Amino acid sequence: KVFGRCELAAAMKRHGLDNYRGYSLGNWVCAAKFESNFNTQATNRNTDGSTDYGILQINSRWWCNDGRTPGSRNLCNIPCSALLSSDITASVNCAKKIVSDGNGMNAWVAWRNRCKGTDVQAWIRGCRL
Repeated sequence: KVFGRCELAAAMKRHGLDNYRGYSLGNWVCAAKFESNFNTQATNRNTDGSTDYGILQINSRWWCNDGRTPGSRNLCNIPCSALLSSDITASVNCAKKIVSDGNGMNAWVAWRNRCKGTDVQAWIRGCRL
């Protein structure tokens, strides 16, 4: 499913991402915008044969099992397909582990290149408080 901006902000807020590890909600919404265009079904293959899954494009090389990334790790202990559900719970819980892993949100290349150091609060203006 394709989330609307404010709908996703609300779902993410409800799942505890607002200021998770010091990253305000705008950061997560911006990251989702540029990783997946708010589409829970987004997949993208990487050059190394791993694949990114879901609304935050979580990579099978470390974080989930898709059965076709030899050497993969599955740190979130989930099948990668659970990251494609219209329920973002699995994506959010795995994202919490990722952002705690020491590199913070720099683990998302699109956040680093397109959200970091911008006015991310603009991504939540108009949502209900």
